Amino acid sequence: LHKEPATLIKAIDGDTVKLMYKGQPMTFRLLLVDTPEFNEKYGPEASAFTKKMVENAKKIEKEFDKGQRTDKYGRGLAYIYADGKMVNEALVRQGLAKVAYVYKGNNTHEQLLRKAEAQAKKEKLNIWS
Ligand SMILES: Cc1cn([C@H]2C[C@H](OP(=O)(O)O)[C@@H](COP(=O)(O)O)O2)c(=O)[nH]c1=O
Ligand SMILES: [Ca+2]
Repeated sequence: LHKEPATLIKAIDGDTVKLMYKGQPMTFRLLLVDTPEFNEKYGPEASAFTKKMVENAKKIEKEFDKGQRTDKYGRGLAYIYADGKMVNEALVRQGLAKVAYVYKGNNTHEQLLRKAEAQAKKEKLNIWS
């Protein structure tokens, strides 16, 4: 896979952000993760983490996987990087998302994210507390 430029319109919640992609405003859903909804436990924290991570970055990039690039709701599906650091991975490592929605052919970073999740579990962080 490779990174390509992304243009942030605004953060939405733990695992969605609004990008301008080819001049279209689109919701993008982070691959391989699930954060709580905003009004569930750790939901405000996951939202705040993703929001600061993407807003405070000099640069965000996106990386499509090999399969579907949009879901059945018309959301973009990508890994998102902020100054080179994967948001999807950082959420799982901090126990603010579970690894989830793992579909064959869009699962390149599965093992990387499972490694982070196991460490968040070992440390009993957030969701795993
Ligand atoms: C992350 C992801 C979610 N989805 C779908 C699965 C769920 O559909 P169903 O709604 O039919 O249960 C939904 C979860 O999104 P959210 O976790 O954003 O609510 O989005 C995909 O189709 N592909 C994906 O890669
Ligand atoms: Ca979610």
